Amino acid sequence: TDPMVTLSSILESIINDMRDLPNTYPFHTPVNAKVVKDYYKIITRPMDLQTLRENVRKRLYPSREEFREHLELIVKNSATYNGPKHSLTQISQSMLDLCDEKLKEKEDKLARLEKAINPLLDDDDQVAFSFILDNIVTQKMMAVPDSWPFHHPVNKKFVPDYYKVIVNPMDLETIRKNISKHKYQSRESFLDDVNLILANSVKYNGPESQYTKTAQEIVNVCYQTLTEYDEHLTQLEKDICTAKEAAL
Ligand SMILES: C[C@@H]1COCCN1c1cc(C2(S(N)(=O)=O)CC2)nc(-c2ccnc3[nH]ccc23)n1
Repeated sequence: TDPMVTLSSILESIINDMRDLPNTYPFHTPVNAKVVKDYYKIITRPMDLQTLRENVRKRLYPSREEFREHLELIVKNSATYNGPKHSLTQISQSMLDLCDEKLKEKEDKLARLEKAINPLLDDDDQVAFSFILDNIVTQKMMAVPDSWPFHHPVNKKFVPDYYKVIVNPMDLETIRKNISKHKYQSRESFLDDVNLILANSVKYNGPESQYTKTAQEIVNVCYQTLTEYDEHLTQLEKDICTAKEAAL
């Protein structure tokens, strides 16, 4: 019994339960951008329950976390466009709350399916590797003075032209999310994402900007810390590759 199918049935059931909450209809289908004419000038990642359900049916979500991240976009988008206390945002939050209740009820089953879909989520070398990477991000990289521009995705509401310049955005929160999902099996992919932050700062702010000097320091402290842990990380990467091959 394909665990991806079972998982998808649980996620669809959660969508059914949130669709049934009061006043949720404005979130059942995509915003009509020909009626809400400025919507895409403000919102970068539109999401709604129908798109979410179709993605569940396409087997696009191998775990709770990718599903929840897309569901959370509904709330974040409403908070940005409608307002943090707007009634619509409260309604969307009520759906995220119901999702979290249901995920809590089924966490052991969901964990088992997730491990069967991707055995690396249960591999102690992958877990230790991701733990080290997360600590580099939170304890070294986010500690660079005035690194705040790079901690979270740019909000197009506050920097309206940002995404006309930066089409491949990256930030430390997204990296932490990638780490939490165990996206990185070695330092190469992690450094691809770290360096994208710096490349985007060069492109948007300029090579001589103070923003770019800060981003350069973020990248440099990443290299310095990876070098300090090189030998353990090398052991973890070798054993992760071996686990990955055995999962075949
Ligand atoms: C564009 C600059 C330089 O490159 C990197 C991004 N960085 C940012 C990033 C962010 C956010 S966010 N969630 O606010 O969008 C924190 C994640 N905000 C601003 C901002 C917002 C309003 N007024 C501003 N004046 C000067 C800057 C500024 N700038």
